[PDB]
This record gives sequence, C-alpha cells and structure tokens, in this order.
Amino acid sequence: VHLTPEEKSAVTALWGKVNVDEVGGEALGRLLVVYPWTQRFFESFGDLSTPDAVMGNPKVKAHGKKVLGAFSDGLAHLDNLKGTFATLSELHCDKLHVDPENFRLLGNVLVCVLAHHFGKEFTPPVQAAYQKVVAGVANALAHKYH
Amino acid sequence: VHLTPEEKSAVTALWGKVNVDEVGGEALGRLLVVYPWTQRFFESFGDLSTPDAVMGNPKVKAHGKKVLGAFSDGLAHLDNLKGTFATLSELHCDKLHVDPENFRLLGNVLVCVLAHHFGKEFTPPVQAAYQKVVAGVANALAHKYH
Amino acid sequence: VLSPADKTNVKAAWGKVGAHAGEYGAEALERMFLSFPTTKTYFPHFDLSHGSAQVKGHGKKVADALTNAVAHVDDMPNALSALSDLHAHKLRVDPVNFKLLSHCLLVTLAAHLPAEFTPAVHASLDKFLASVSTVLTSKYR
Amino acid sequence: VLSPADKTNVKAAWGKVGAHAGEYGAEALERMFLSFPTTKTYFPHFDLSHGSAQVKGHGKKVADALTNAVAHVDDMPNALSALSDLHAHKLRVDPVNFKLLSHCLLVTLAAHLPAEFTPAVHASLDKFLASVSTVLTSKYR
Ligand code: HEM
Ligand code: HEM
Ligand code: HEM
Ligand code: HEM
Ligand SMILES: O=C(O)CCOc1ccc(-c2ncc[nH]2)cc1Cl
Repeated sequence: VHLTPEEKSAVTALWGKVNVDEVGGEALGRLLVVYPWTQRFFESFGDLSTPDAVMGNPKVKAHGKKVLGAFSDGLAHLDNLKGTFATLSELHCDKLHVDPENFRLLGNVLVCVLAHHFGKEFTPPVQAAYQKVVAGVANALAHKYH
Repeated sequence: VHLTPEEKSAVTALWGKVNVDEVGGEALGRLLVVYPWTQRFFESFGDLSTPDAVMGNPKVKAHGKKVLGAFSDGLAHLDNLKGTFATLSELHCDKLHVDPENFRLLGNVLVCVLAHHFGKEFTPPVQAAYQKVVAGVANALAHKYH
Repeated sequence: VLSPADKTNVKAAWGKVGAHAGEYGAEALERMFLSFPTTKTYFPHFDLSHGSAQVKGHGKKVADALTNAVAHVDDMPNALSALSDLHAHKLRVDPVNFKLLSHCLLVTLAAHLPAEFTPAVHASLDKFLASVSTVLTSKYR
Repeated sequence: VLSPADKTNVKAAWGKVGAHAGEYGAEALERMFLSFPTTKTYFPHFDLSHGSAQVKGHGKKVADALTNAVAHVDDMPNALSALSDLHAHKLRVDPVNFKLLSHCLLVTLAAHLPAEFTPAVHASLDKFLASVSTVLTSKYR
C-alpha cells in the first residue's frame, strides 16, 4: 500500500548523500517564503519579513534541522510510517494545531530542494520514489488528527 | 475509513430509504451539470446541452443507475472497501481511463444529493459518516491505478 | 467568472436563506468541523460544542459576509477587500480549507432549500462559493 | 496576482531556460507521469515510456505555450485563450491535474537552474504556473 522495494533503494541511496541540517534549513525556509501563510506557526521565530532573513534566520535553520531529522529517522521505517510518526501526529494536532495540509506543502518544497541541490541526479524515477515517501510521511503525520 | 460502529449503522439506516435508480441518475446528472468537464466520457449518451437535457437524458439516468448500483452494493462491505472495489478499479484505469478525481467529485455530489433528498434527516453526524464512506470508495477505486 | 444567470440564481437562492443567515452558517461550520476534522486546527480557541455561542456568532459573520458578496456580486474584490486582507495577512487559513467550508455550505443549503436547490442553482452556487474563496485568498502571496 | 518582481523573476528564469524549454517540458511531463500515474489517464493514445517522441513533441508545445505566456505575462488570458477553450471544452482535464504538472515543471526547473532557482524565484515561478493554470481552466464552467 506504499513504496515499492526498488523505490526504497533510490530513497536510501540519495539520502546517504544528504546533509540533513543543510536541507532541512533550506526546505523550511522555502516553505515560509513560497507559502508565506505557513508563517502563522512560527510567530516566535524572529525576522521572517523577506526571503533573505527567512533563509538566514537561525531559528528557521534550527527547526528545519529538527523537522528533517525526524523525517530522516522515518526513512528507516518506510513500511511502518503511521506507527513511526503517531506520537508526532498527535502532537501536531493537539498541541500545535497544524493543518496537515502543511505537511504536503513541505513535502513538495523538499522535493524541489532535492531537485535543486542534486540536479541531473534527481531523475524522474528518483523523484517518483520521493513523492511517494513525502506523501506517506504527510499521511502518517495526519493520521492521529481528530 | 475507520467508521465507528454507530457510523456504519447510520449509513445503512439512511441508505435503506434510498431509491438507487433515482438518486443514481440524480447524482451523475448533477455531476455532469456541476462539473461539465465530466461529460468527456459520455459523448455517446446523446443530449447534454442543458441541465434539463442532462437530467432528462435516459442514458445518463441509465449509467447513473448502474454506477450508484455498484456503489450501493459496495456499502455492504464497509470493512474492506479497496478489496471489494479492486477489480472495478483496474477496469477504470486500464480500459476506461477515468481520472480518479472524478470519483471524488461524484462523492461530493452524492452527499449534496442525499442532503437535498433527506433534508433534516441528513444531520451533520450522518453527513460526517457519508463523507468517510465516499472518500473510502474513491480511495478504493483509485488504489489499483498505475 | 459568474455569468448573469449565475448571478440571478445566487441572488434568488440566497435571498431565500434571508433571516436564517446565522443558523445556516453555524450549521455549515458544524458540518465542516465534523466531516473535516482538520479544519478545527483553525479554531482551537473556540468552544466547538454543538450550539456554542462562539460557533453561532461566527456562522452569522460568515453568512453576513456572503450576504454582502451576493449584494455586490459584480464587484466582489472590492466588497470583500478588508476580509481578504484579514485572511491573507492574519488568519492565514490554507486555501484548501475554503473548498471544505464551501462544500458544507452547499450541503446546508441543499438540506434547507429543497425547492430552490436545482441542478442549475447547485452549479451556480458552487461557482459562487469558489469565487468568494478565490477573492478571500487573492492576497495570500 | 503576479507582481512586477514575479514577472521579473519569471522572465529571468525562463530566459535562462532559453532553448531548452522544449526539452524541459517533456522532462516535466515524464516527471508527472511517474510521480502521479493518475495523470496518464489523459494520454491513453501515447507511448509514455522514456524518450517517447509523442511525449517529446507534447512537451515542446507545453513549453512553447509557456514561453508565449511569458511574452504576454501582462495579457495571459487572451494569449492562452485558445488553449483555454481546448482544455475547457475538449481535453477537459480535471483542474487538480494542473497543480501536478506545475509542480513537475518547478522540479524540472530546479534541477536545471542551480544558480537561478533562488527562494524568491521559486516563489515567483510557483505563482506564475498557478496563474497559467487558473487561466487554462477559467472556461471550464
Ligand atoms: C515531515 C514533516 C514534519 C516533521 C517530521 C515534523 C517534526 C517536528 C518535530 C520533530 C518537532 C519537535 C521540535 C523539537 O524537538 O524541538 C516539531 C515541532 C514543530 N512543528 Fe513539525 N514537523 C513537520 C512539519 C511541520 C510543518 C509543515 C509545520 C508548519 C507549517 C510544522 C509546525 C511545527 C511547529 C509550529 C513546531 C513547534 C516549534 C516550536 O517549538 O516553537 N511542522 N515538528
Ligand atoms: C462510486 C462511483 C462509481 C462506481 C461505483 C462505478 C462503477 C462502475 C461499474 C459497475 C461500471 C460497469 C462496469 C462494466 O460494464 O464492466 C462502470 C463503468 C463505467 N464507468 Fe464507473 N463507477 C463510478 C464512477 C464513475 C465516474 C465518476 C465516471 C465518469 C465521470 C465513470 C465512468 C465510467 C464509464 C465511462 C463506464 C463504462 C460505461 C459503458 O461502457 O457503458 N464511473 N463503473
Ligand atoms: C466562504 C468562506 C469564508 C468566509 C465567507 C469567511 C468569512 C469570515 C468572516 C466574516 C470572519 C470574521 C471577520 C471579523 O471578525 O470581522 C472570518 C474570520 C475567521 N475565519 Fe474566515 N471565512 C471563510 C473561510 C474560512 C475557512 C475555510 C476557515 C478555516 C477552515 C476560516 C477561518 C476563520 C477564522 C479562524 C476566523 C477568526 C474567527 C474568530 O476568531 O472569531 N475562514 N471569516
Ligand atoms: C502549464 C499547464 C499546461 C499547458 C501550458 C498546456 C499546454 C498545452 C498545449 C500547448 C497543448 C497542445 C494543444 C495544441 O495542439 O495546440 C496541450 C494539449 C494537451 N494537454 Fe495541456 N497544457 C497544460 C496542462 C495539461 C495537463 C495538466 C494535462 C493532463 C494531465 C494536459 C493534457 C493535455 C492533453 C491530453 C493534450 C493533447 C494531447 C494530444 O495531442 O493527444 N495538459 N496542452
Ligand atoms: O495556493 C492556492 O491554492 C492559492 C492561494 O495562493 C496563491 C497561489 C498562486 C497565486 C498566483 N500568483 C500568480 C498567479 N497565481 C496567488 C495566490 Cl494568492
């Protein structure tokens, strides 16, 4: 019901090449620039007023690191995404009140960042694998909402 | 998609009062009126020039009848929906080429129709149940796509 | 775009809700919160209990804003100008949620105005709600 | 709505794409077909494997229309009107699909524009593709 055996390998291989801190910071930064309404959740983060400032904001970088770190961990359990993110799913619903649509926007921004950073190497079939993954993670994060 | 027991009970109770043929042709009719692009598969149905003509068209009614007929029949298996709809899924992908979004438009039209039809009896909790059903059926119908 | 027929159908169907503005808006909101739980993430500061004064109040504010838009159907960007400002820069509700509320408003109207809710009016009201949502999200970025 | 910076960003980015627009278009389609298989339903008559000439030819028409849209980023609705009719009244591609292809165009651009694809340009391209999408569906109903 999610992610073929072979697509798992493209995921694993590309991710071995990823500086998670770098990517996480870049992807959260872009979410907030490209879809500025997502800023509603980071009022305490400081200067978010322009693209520069968002990308250079240390709290955005910090958090992007945390978020994508959790994403990274989940890649080790591609066959049990719901169970893996159930704790964070309820946190995001009960404590943080984050519309799960945001996980889908971030997924698409991350896909763009992978593509921008890896270039030719982010091939159509590798993108396909990662689309399934981000969809799966978003779905898993949305799963305990009520 | 994880309907509680009272939700399933609500679904069936309400459906027990449904004239499938009539609601079938009402819903597919309204789909073709409300989302005219859905007409693309039915250029062999005759007249679709007006709301009245579309609602009146017997081939529309006929297909409406056949489709809500299969939907109706699938309601007996709210347990595993994607199982019961697997084969119809394959068919709609390989032969019919129906964008699964079409199932989602039809699900919301069906809900509107149940509302218009049952009025007051279509309480918000009864609606919440039917939303899960129509989403479930659409996911099931899309699941075999490739 | 709304056609003149569209504008005729909307004015007719909505003038019909009339005084039930507040009742229908609140019902629509409740249908939404129940059918589409993710939408509650925007109202953690409301008592979302059936019958809550908070939801009843908001329902009326939603209906009234819709009454306004119908009243200025030719000129909706301007008539809703402050509301789109509010949603763009402060509330910041993700655009996907407007389709969910719009849907519940359609369902509410269908359950209350069976005589008025013809296929043609159903289509016009769907386009109308969509155009309101578009106006309300036009300033997001 | 597309701001002056948006238009500047798009023209720059698309200007850098230059002669590869055609190639980038087929790539974007390829990306879409694999990432979102439901989109294949609109192309039952195509060989959709990698390298396909049908895919390459269509990709070039898509890109060309986008180039032309850029050249008229002031009057997009008319420049694209023919395509609107076509999509609205014959192709009848469900609106949800425009977001999938737009996303794949974005990804294709990101993968070919290491320097140009800044956050601000990314933001502008996404807005731009959304506007094109809006225009292409503006006649559906
Ligand atoms: C893959 C998707 C996501 C994952 C895996 C994820 C994971 C996490 C984690 C692990 C934390 C804990 C931070 C810590 O340990 O200090 C966190 C906090 C948080 N997340 Fe998510 N997140 C995701 C997406 C999002 C999105 C898209 C948003 C909003 C648009 C969001 C909003 C927040 C907020 C507001 C916090 C609290 C920040 C604070 O402490 O002030 N998350 N998330
Ligand atoms: C709950 C939703 C639906 C159900 C349960 C359903 C079920 C069915 C069934 C049982 C058939 C007959 C299969 C056969 O003849 O072997 C069928 C055929 C077909 N369906 Fe679907 N369907 C649904 C939605 C849709 C929608 C929304 C569309 C288009 C907008 C569509 C397009 C078609 C077409 C074009 C055929 C072939 C008709 C013919 O050959 O005469 N279906 N479907
Ligand atoms: C037809 C679509 C919509 C209309 C016509 C509408 C209209 C309004 C109006 C009139 C207000 C109150 C403004 C004031 O206090 O002066 C408001 C506020 C608000 N809206 Fe929207 N809205 C719509 C869609 C949405 C959606 C889809 C959501 C979330 C799912 C949402 C969330 C909110 C929230 C959280 C507030 C502030 C509520 C409060 O604190 O009292 N709105 N809207
Ligand atoms: C940026 C968005 C899009 C642009 C600019 C665009 C542009 C075009 C162009 C230039 C053509 C050729 C028309 C001609 O012959 O003059 C075309 C045709 C077509 N488009 Fe679109 N298009 C877009 C989105 C889509 C999407 C999302 C789909 C479906 C997923 C789609 C499905 C088709 C199909 C099936 C054809 C004709 C294929 C054939 O020749 O058999 N288009 N489009
Ligand atoms: O994301 C959505 O569903 C729509 C809301 O956000 C936008 C998304 C795209 C655009 C845009 N900018 C230029 C053309 N279209 C404008 C807005 Cl306000």
